[PDB]
Amino acid sequence: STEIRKAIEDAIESAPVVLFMKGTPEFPKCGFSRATIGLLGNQGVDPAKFAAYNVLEDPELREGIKEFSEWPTIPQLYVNKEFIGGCDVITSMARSGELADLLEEAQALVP
Repeated sequence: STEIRKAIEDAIESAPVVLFMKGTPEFPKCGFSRATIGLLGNQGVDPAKFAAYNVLEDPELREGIKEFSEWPTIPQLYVNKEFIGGCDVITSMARSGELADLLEEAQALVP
């Protein structure tokens, strides 16, 4: 819908690093959403350059981001408006070091 597409665009432009997740950073849903929040914390992502949105109680946004990203699972990471991936990709990139490089180059890490 017009509203959902606008919502998604607004969400992804709201910060250099954006996470669609189950729960919130304060109350993250156990499982892959909480793990991914912790992973981003360990990476040193600057909270001032980060935004997260809870799809867990927002069925329209949940379905919307899955269609938009062409990816069916949550959480999903966007950096500078680009889809980076769901959890497997995020975690793999963290392990290999591509995530750190990406976040550094996006100037999204704490000083």
